[PDB]
Amino acid sequence: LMNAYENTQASESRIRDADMAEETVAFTKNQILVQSGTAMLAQANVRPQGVLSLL
Amino acid sequence: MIINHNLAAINSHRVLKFQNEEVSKNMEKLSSGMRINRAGDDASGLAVSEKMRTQVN
Amino acid sequence: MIINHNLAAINSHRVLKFQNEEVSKNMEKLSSGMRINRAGDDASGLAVSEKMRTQVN
Repeated sequence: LMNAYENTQASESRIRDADMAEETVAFTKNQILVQSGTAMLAQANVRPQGVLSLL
Repeated sequence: MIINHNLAAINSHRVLKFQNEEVSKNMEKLSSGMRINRAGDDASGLAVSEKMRTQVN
Repeated sequence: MIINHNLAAINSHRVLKFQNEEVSKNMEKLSSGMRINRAGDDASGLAVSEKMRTQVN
């Protein structure tokens, strides 16, 4: 029962538990992506401002 | 630089996990006190050890 | 001044990209602690290392 329990727990952890190092890189990647997206959006708001030079 | 994928991070994570597997194996080998604890390390050695254990008993 | 192209930007981008490639190659050296991971850093050294690894086993 000890042997089966430890192997069973290992098998369960291999499926449900998350590997923090595996996707903390993904988290940082997504943070960089969202920052770049916010910057590009804010750049996009001021894009039509050049029209006013013709009025 | 390509911010849509961190290849260096992926490689570091891969090597880190495959080193962690070996360190866990070494830790369990230390804990058990036996060179061949689980199977597959060497089948011939495990079988020989088992039959010599039978012989000594 | 010509504005259709930014030659200084192109040159800086080229040197930056190749420096990034160099640092990425150098990163795995520290990550794995091995002087030669991907074949191409050296050939004769890798071959003799593998041969002597077989010898030590």
